[PDB]
Amino acid sequence: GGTECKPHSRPYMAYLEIVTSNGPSKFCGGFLIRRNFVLTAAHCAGRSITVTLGAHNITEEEDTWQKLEVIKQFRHPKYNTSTLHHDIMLLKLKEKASLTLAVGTLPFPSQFNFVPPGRMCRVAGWGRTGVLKPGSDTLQEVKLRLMDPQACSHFRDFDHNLQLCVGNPRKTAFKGDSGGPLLCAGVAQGIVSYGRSDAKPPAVFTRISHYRPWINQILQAN
Ligand SMILES: *[C@@H]1O[C@H](CO)[C@@H](O[C@@H]2O[C@H](CO)[C@@H](O)[C@H](O)[C@H]2NC(C)=O)[C@H](O)[C@H]1NC(C)=O
Ligand SMILES: *[C@@H]1O[C@H](CO)[C@@H](O)[C@H](O)[C@H]1NC(C)=O
Repeated sequence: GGTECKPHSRPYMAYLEIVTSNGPSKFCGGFLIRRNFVLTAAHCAGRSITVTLGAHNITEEEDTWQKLEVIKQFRHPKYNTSTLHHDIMLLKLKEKASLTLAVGTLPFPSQFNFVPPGRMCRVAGWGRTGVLKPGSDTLQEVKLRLMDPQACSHFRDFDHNLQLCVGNPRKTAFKGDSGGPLLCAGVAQGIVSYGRSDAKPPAVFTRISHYRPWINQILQAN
């Protein structure tokens, strides 16, 4: 439970460098769903963003990298900084990524369903989430269980319809980066949103199914 990925085995993964209004840079994860669109968390928003596709060791620049500018951040309009509901955001890139072995998309399957508690999912990332110092600088993956929503009852506004409750406290800190995808059976079903300051599971993930209409609304107009 904390495993290094073979380099480039998750070629849709995106590493985000976010310029904040005040100057400094912060970082999140995300995933390439179209050649010019990256999906991530609303809490990753800032003045402007740049994505790095094709990475494995994020502190070691290599030739598989493709750095692309984000021209526009589409933060979900009902995003709430207190409840953290609707913590999702699309990033339109200046140009389409070039498809390579190391860089590919993860398009959503046409048909989907509400995903219930019980199944095991996986999340890969570089640990860029919360207030705790990562962790590692290479892409790693962990397996996490979808829990009954009651397991997240301690999170004030948690809503089963909107959010996934993720990770068994009695069986599992790593949950990937803010904005990173939670994959169940090869399909992205959630986005890393938040957890306790101390990172003890479970954590809360955006339930992607709920936002598929909005995702398509953005893609359709852009
Ligand atoms: C990620 O890449 C960086 C940069 O290459 C690695 O950090 C170096 O490790 C080498 C081993 O050859 C040392 O000689 C250097 O002193 C280290 N420099 C830096 C920048 O810290 C890092 O080990 C890589 N992480 C991996 C492979 O997990
Ligand atoms: C959501 O944030 C809004 C700002 O639009 C705030 O007024 C409200 O208290 C938050 N939601 C609630 C009621 O917890």
